[PDB]
This record gives sequence, C-alpha cells and structure tokens, in this order.
Amino acid sequence: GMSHHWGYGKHNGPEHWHKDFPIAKGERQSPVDIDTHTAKYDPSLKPLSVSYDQATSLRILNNGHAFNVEFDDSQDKAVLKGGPLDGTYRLIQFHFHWGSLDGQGSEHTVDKKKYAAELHLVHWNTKYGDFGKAVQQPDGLAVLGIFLKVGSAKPGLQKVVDVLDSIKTKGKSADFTNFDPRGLLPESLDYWTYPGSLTTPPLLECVTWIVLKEPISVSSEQVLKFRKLNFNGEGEPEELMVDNWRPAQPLKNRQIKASF
Ligand SMILES: NS(=O)(=O)c1ccc(C(=O)N2CCN(C(=O)c3ccccc3)CC2)cc1
Ligand SMILES: [Zn+2]
Repeated sequence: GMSHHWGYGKHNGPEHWHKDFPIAKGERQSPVDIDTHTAKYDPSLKPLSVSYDQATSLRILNNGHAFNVEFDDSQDKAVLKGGPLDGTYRLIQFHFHWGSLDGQGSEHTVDKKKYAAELHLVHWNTKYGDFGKAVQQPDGLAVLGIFLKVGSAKPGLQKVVDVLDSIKTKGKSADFTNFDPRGLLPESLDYWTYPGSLTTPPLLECVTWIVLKEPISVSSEQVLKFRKLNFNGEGEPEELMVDNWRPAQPLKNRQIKASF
C-alpha cells in the first residue's frame, strides 16, 4: 500500500474511502450500531475461550493511523476459540481507536452511545496458514472489541501509555516484549457477535466481530497520552492522532447475536 493516501482528515477520511475501496459500500461493513433490544440471545453460541497465558509480545509500532502492539504468531501461543468461531484464531496484534474528547472515539456504538475508545485484539484463522491469506476469506479473522470509558485507571494499560513517548510519529517502533494482554480484559466475557469487515482500508469482509458488553475503565491521563501521538512522520507538521474511528455503517442483511 505504498500509494495509499486514506486517513481520518476532512479530505481523506471515511466518506472518501469508497473511491479507492468500493467495498466501503458493501453488504457486511463494520463497525455497526449494536441495538441492544433487537440483538437476540443465541443459546447455540459455544463458550468463548481467550487463551493468552503464552502470548509473546514483540514490538509497538505507530503506523500513522493508530499504534499496533504486535505478537509472535508463528506458533499457537495466544489464541481465541469458541463463541461463534469454528477452529482456532491466533492473536497477531492489538490496537485502539479513540477520540479528541471523551464523548467519542469508539467505532461500534451501543444504542447509539459512543465510548471514549475501542480496543481491537486481531486474530487470524489458522486453517489459512498466514494473515495475508486469512484476510481473503469470509471467516479469516476474529476481532475481539472492547470499549473504553474514562474513570479509574487500567493498571494493565500503563506499560502501553509509558512507551508512547518513544513512538510519537508515523513509522517509529519500539521493542515491547513481555506485555500481558490479559491485563486489558474486563471481568465478563459476555458479548455480541456479527459478520463484518476491517474498519480501515482495505475494508475486506473477512471478520467475525466479537464485541464485549462490559467496558474497561481507563483514566483521563491514560487517554490524554493517546491523544499526544501524531499521524504525521518526524519533521512534518504536527497533526494529533485523534478521531481515528470509522462511524457506524448500515447493518443491511445481518443479525447481531447476544451470548447472554
Ligand atoms: N480495525 S480492524 O481491527 O478492523 C483492523 C485490523 C487489521 C488491519 C490491518 O493491519 N491491515 C488491514 C488488512 N491487511 C491486508 O489486507 C494485507 C495487506 C498486505 C499484505 C498483507 C495483508 C493488513 C493491514 C486494519 C484494521
Ligand atoms: Zn481497529
């Protein structure tokens, strides 16, 4: 994507993406509003299994859109299974979407409520061998989405917050070993699920979304550090990395199912 020019500005933001990525107007785009009254309990959903005890983080990268905490996905270490999923999905990275103000930032909404931010733990289906092959399949990825609200600090997030000073600008990375993603989970694994897409270009319709009902709390100081990151590269005019979220897309011919 060396000739990609999409972003979150007025001239290159979500309303423009369809010109280079026509699937932006597709039949299973993400995110969506979760209408809690219309979502139906599905007693057939199997238990959700988040097995992160052997997770091996490697690095954190500012990619000019968000920051990714990257994992070693060359063995079954950190895996997601159960719930709506058939087979085994390996954790490759997590990242966040967040706002300029606490009243916006999430991609999914709940009865039109926007949270301050949203965490995406990205996993790929091991039956397709590599992430690049998985994104070409309708059941290639499983993204576990977790809402953030501003209140108490999340102790398990602080190691991420403190390293951000070293990856301020696009293209900067830092070693980020021994980070435990279990420290970012809420108590309950109750969730909603639906078939959708990547929420950034290339917007591929390859994702089973699993969105947890219980948000995690982070402090105002933690999210303020996210908002000091830059979309720009070093030695370019400063553009704060804020409002890096896609709004809700049409649900079209989809049902959202509840685990609870
Ligand atoms: N917000 S999200 O969780 O839907 C999400 C997850 C992953 C990504 C991502 O990092 N990419 C989009 C898919 N993608 C590819 O299709 C790809 C392109 C080139 C080589 C290999 C893979 C990799 C980059 C973007 C958005
Ligand atoms: Zn995301």
